[PDB]
Amino acid sequence: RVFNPSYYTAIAEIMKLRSKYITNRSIFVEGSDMVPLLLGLGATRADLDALQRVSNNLYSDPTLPFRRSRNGRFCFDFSTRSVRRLEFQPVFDEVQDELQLNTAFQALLVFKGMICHGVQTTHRPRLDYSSDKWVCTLFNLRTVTTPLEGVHTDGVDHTMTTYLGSKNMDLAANSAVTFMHDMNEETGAKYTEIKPQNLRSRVQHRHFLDTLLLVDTENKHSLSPVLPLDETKEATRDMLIFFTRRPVKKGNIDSFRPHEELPMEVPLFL
Amino acid sequence: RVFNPSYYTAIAEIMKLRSKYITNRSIFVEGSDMVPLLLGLGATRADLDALQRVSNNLYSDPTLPFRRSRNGRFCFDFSTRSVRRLEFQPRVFDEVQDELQLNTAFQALLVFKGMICHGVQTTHRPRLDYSSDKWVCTLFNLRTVTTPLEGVHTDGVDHTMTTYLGSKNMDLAANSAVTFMHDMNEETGAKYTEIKPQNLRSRVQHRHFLDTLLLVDTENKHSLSPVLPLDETKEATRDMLIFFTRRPVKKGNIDSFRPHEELPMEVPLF
Amino acid sequence: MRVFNPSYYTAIAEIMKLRSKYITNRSIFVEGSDMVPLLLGLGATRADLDALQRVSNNLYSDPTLPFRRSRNGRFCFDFSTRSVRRLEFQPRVFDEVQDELQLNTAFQALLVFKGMICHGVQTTHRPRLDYSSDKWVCTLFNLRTVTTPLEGVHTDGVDHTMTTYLGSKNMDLAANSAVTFMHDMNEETGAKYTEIKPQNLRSRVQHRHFLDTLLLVDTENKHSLSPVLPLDETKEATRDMLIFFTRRPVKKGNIDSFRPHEELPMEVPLFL
Amino acid sequence: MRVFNPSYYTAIAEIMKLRSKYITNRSIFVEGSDMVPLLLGLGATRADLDALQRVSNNLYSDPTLPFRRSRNGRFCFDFSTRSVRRLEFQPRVFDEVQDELQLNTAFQALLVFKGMICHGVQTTHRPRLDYSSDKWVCTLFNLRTVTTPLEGVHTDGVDHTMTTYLGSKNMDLAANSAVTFMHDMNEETGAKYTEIKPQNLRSRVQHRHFLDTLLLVDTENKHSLSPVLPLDETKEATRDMLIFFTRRPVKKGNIDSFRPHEELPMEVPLFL
Ligand SMILES: [Fe+3]
Ligand SMILES: [Fe+3]
Ligand SMILES: [Fe+3]
Ligand SMILES: [Fe+3]
Repeated sequence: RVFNPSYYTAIAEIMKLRSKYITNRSIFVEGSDMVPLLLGLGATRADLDALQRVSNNLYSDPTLPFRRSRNGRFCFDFSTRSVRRLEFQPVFDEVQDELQLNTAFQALLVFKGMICHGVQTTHRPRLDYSSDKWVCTLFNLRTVTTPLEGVHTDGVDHTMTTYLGSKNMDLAANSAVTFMHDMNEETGAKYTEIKPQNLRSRVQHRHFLDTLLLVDTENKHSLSPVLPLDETKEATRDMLIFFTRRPVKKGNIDSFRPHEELPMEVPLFL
Repeated sequence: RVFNPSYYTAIAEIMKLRSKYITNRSIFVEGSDMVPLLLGLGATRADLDALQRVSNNLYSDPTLPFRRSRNGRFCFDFSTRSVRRLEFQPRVFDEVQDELQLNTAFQALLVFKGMICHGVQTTHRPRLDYSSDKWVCTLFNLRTVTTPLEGVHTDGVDHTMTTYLGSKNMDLAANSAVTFMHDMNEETGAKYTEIKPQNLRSRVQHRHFLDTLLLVDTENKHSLSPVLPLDETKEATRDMLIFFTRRPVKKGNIDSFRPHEELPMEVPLF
Repeated sequence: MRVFNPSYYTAIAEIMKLRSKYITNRSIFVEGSDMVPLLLGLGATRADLDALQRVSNNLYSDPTLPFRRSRNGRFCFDFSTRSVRRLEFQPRVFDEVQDELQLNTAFQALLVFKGMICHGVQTTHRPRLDYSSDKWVCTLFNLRTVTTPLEGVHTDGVDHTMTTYLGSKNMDLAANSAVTFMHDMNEETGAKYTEIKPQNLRSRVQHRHFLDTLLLVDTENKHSLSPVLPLDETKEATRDMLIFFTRRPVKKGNIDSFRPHEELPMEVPLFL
Repeated sequence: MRVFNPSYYTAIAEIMKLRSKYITNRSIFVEGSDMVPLLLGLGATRADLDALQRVSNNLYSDPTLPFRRSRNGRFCFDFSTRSVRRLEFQPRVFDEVQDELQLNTAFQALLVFKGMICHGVQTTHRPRLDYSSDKWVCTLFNLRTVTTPLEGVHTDGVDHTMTTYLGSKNMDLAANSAVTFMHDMNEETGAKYTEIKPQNLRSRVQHRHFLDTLLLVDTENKHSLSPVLPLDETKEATRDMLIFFTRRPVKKGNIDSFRPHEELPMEVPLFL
């Protein structure tokens, strides 16, 4: 694949998306536009298919009936030019090989690393920007609405949310909508309080692989509730949420030990 | 030029923008991305330069001292597959002159618009004739003057394009000459004191030469905030090309499609 | 709806590049791997590209001619209507090109491809032809040759010749089997391909893969073809080609008929 | 910052298409108009592309051959460092390639282009060379030939040979002036180009325009070059080339020196 022209054609297109990220500090990419990029990176058509089913095997906690999830820590390592699964750092809800060995999921990680690489952003004082590594915390999350966070940043450098599917979800333009604000919006606000003068744009995932990427230090955001289409049945929404930041600055530090039982490491560049 | 590869490469890119227009019902294209498109269509570098000066020769009416403008009516004719200057329809001293309409970057902008809007299915205004193979494009070259209002609306047409040519002493704060895009449920006539954030789709702000917003006028509402002066002691100006494109009035005042006898102009669309 | 498809214009852009190379070099060879995305961009379906590898199985067989099976048809590149159309037979005829070929969208893309390139290219004018016309005659042969256990250096007497490879059977590729040589105008008309002078050789080409395509200016190059050589000498070897002979009509001052075909009609736009 | 430039990756994507054609055909010929955007995409500046047409004016000149002016240098494709570097001279010498050429970003792009294509291409292994190595020796000649009012069919003894045209003066072209013929392995070593057999001819090319480039697998082709012909017979004719001879090191079972050049250091990445 290091010799495959479609690989480099895909990188060219991703470099164009990266220029737009630089300029706007966020991008929304339609899932139909992500598919050829991910294929070019090495995703198989069977793994794109399997991506739409992996959310069925997320962990169910009875103390959290409105969400099912798995999560894992990855490292974008720009010395080795690769991304690898890291050991658990504070367990039955770890991301499994089913997701992390999926080549389309791996393509998504490569996609994000390629875009965020080299992009100058606001530096959070608690983080170490002289490092050559990033920590990416990935959540595979199914939310469940049975018949509320306000405006915020996630405390990282780059956030990516990729839609995998949903069930009984209304697309009524107020359902699971991500609002994007400039920094002058009040970090507490709900929708009764958000000011139009501070709203940049409004996005809604609806189709497989719809992807939103945002500079978390330079936007604030909020996400409206999932609305059920058939109000009598449950609605679910399946997402991959990637939280990527530089390591914690030393004088609680991040462990960069690879995972022992669930190892994984894909090249970033070929 | 019908033989020039860069012409078809430009069309291919325009067709990608056209797909995004179909999906989102508007597009914003940065000036740096417009330039190679206009070149591929036939714009010379000298005419791109001259486009930044043509707004100095606009008509000045003492009746309105905050606007200097010229205007002209054009026809996108899809049976002759060309666009032509139409005669004046209500002597008149603020007609667009050859300085603009024979400029090849201006001509490229007309071709750009026609190619994107061609074939795009939209909401039909009852007072207009959508079985026609001709469109009326009313073009204003407009300099606004802020020497030391309209509210949320549609323009009454099918497609509106606003392209930035330049400005002087313009503040680039997040509220200076910003175009707000609203869904249809925003109240017509509302000013920014009452626009609801639930109904705000996007906001854009022209900033650089050839920044271009294109929108389906029957399926968005919009508003344009005032130009703010950087140095508050001096006047601020903003130079735009505003294209108002619609099907002709249904006959059942008719539009005249007689060509301009004194200022003819006709460029192929293809 | 292809008129709005970005890949249509991307294909045209690449075809315009090939056209510039044709103007410069007076011939071009395009590998089939490079032709496939161009034809797709023009409207060829992958089913029709597949079916193009079978149409040569239905060519006409005459006992008069045991080493060749063939069908042919006359087409018109009409640059007033900006389309290409099937013309009537011009001399009971049983070896006419059929809808199986001429309605194949990959074959149609091949015609559009050629018209797009040759359009506007200034060439040497044959005195017997009329270059004021807006119409070209394209005589197309679908030809299977058979070698079982010929012509020298020549021109075809037209303006542009295109030869596109569809397939073969038991053909030895490593040898100089079915090699097209092109020569400058000082090569001896009629010379056998073994006797051609290297000093007069302008190009050497060999179709080997599906949709390998040679296009040449027939008035400014001479050419010659070497025999098909069988890989296994004990068996027959076959080679399937589309051969497009395109020229301006004969000058009034026998004429070409431009009547469209009444029973096998066909017309597609050159530009969408 | 070119590592973030989309046109860099677009160039590479086209280079990899050429590489597949090279694998299939065991040679490729790239017209200069097609090379220019590739070299630009790799990092060639347009000023350096202009200056490449002048560097052959400063080649070394010796009375032993009044028909040849040249400079040369050894480079190493190092696929462990993923870089190409200038190596020290290995046999007092005054015809060394200078910084004028080797720091030219278009020349550097030509080196990158070659390593990118040849990398990983499986070829016939010369017994005298070491194909377990991760380094290649590239001997580059910048060469101006002079014709004023020899070698036959051969191999160069390397793995891959590239010839890029920089310019010419008073060169005839209608004739077979400075035509490169390629032959299969059954053509007779030492044959004069006038006496090669068409049945063993695998291609014929002729550099004509700035950056026309021929790459060939030297172990699986033979080749020959015809003399430069002057357009005006009463004047001298010149032809300016870059000739890249690339091979695996000599098997240690004279050894190639991989010490870097100390007066004329140069090292550029093959991949950004
Ligand atoms: Fe958040
Ligand atoms: Fe308006
Ligand atoms: Fe012939
Ligand atoms: Fe040689």
